[PDB]
Order: sequence, then C-alpha cells, then structure tokens
Amino acid sequence: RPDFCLEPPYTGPCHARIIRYFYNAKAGLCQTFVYGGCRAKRNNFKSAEDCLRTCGGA
Amino acid sequence: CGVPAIQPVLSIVNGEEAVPGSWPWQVSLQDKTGFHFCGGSLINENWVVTAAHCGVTTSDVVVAGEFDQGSSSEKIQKLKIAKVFKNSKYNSLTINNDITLLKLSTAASFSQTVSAVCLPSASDDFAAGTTCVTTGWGLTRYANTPDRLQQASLPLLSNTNCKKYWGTKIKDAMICAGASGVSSCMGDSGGPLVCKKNGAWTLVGIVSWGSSTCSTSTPGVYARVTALVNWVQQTLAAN
Repeated sequence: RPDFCLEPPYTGPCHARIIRYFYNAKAGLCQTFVYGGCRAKRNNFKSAEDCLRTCGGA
Repeated sequence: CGVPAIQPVLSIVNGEEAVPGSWPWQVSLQDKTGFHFCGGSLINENWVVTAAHCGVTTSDVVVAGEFDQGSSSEKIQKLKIAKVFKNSKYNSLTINNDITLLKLSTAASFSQTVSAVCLPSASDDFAAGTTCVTTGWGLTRYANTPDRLQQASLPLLSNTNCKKYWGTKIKDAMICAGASGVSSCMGDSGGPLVCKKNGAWTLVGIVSWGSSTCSTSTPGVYARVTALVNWVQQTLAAN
C-alpha cells in the first residue's frame, strides 16, 4: 500500500470542522478525524470505503 | 442590515458567550444529520456568504436564528440550499479568494433573531488597529464545539504586520486580525469578521485560516470582503 497511508491525519490550517477518514495502521482500520478544509494530505478520504480500498492492510 | 434587534454585549479561543440572538446574521452550516462544519453570514433573505474551503453542497443546510446548538427545543430555521456559488478564483493551494455564496431554496424569515449583515464597498478602507468582532461555534480550546455561540473583539492588522509572521503566504484577497489574546478555531470557518461602518456592522472578513493550534498570539487570516464584494454583487445580480 502507499506510504501516505502510514501518515497521521492532517487537519491543516483552515478553520472548518469537516469529517474525513484516515487509515490508522496501528489499528488496521479507517477512522474519522476533523479536517480543516484546505491542504489535505493523501490519507484523507470522504468515505470509509474509499479509505479501505486505498489503504486497507497498510 | 448590520443592526441587531438585540444589542450585543462586548468585552473561538478566549472569547466570550454572546447575548442570544445578538448576531442575527450568523448561521450554522450543517450536514443532513445536523453536524456543524462551518459558519456563515446572511447578506439578505435568500443568500448566505461563507468560505470556499468549507465545501458546502446542496445536501447541506443553513440553520438561522440559532444560539444554543445543544437545545433541541430552541426555535430555529433549517433552510435548504438551492445552489452553491464557489468563487471560480478560489485557489485551493494558496487559499486566496476564499469565498462562496449560498442561494437558499426558500427565503429565510427575518425577525428579531434573524437578519442580514451589511456588505462593504470595494473601496472601503478599514484602518489597521480597528476593533472588530468575530463570532462562531468553533472550538474554545485547542475536543468538542461549545453549544452556545461565542464572540470575540479583536484588532485588524496591517498587511505589513501580518506578513511579519506569515510572510508571502498573505495574498491580496486576505486580511488579518487577532494575535491579541483570542483566535478563530476549528468550526469558525466561513463565519463573520465584522466592523462598524457608520454604526452598522459590516462584513470585513470571512474566517479562513491561521495557526494550526489556534494560538492567540498569532495573526488570524480572513478572506478580505472588500476584494471580493464586486464578485458578490455580480453573482447576486445574475441569480
């Protein structure tokens, strides 16, 4: 799987409170986190399904 | 516009609870489940101005007349969004031109707790040091959002002083305020930064970005409405 899947979630500098998903390699599942709205990293998905399809098993 | 039926009491991290209904233009942008993700400002009965990075869609809703989001009994107006007008010049890389207009499906019913904020003229000059106010339900500590609407008085900063910290990240459609003991934070985005113009509260900025830890000694960055108001007027005129 892509290495970006191993990066911690990144909220960014914008002040929004947008629910997004990131892959947590420690637990082996995609978890939710709050995204600020701008400058998202790659381990940031709009659905748990997209996240698992991209990072599952990393 | 810009005149609350209920006067606010002055004197968001380190801000204070607002008098219920004293910022009638403040709206809460929520998803279909009621989850607050951004703030916004009513500019008239059919339009709301917010930040482009909030990524609002027609599935989201505008909640007007709200004060305590933890009160299920509180009377509010859940307004559907007919169309979203994101400024085509919004730069997703630099965050410049961070503004979006929301056209409501059904007009909001203006009242004692629901009304519009005034818009400035493109040529208006709000001097640095001017004490303005920002409001919202964003975090009060950098955690869940406060139930009751918060407010904070803060000074506008000159571009020169802002750049002393942010350097070239400050663009032409951005205006800074804060670094004075308060700070906008997670959940405040899209909300208003207002200053008085002839006594009427006028939208000078839209909460955009800033310190990644909501530091109160760092300049907050807002979309400069004077640089974007012509785009606003044009959009309303064509829709």
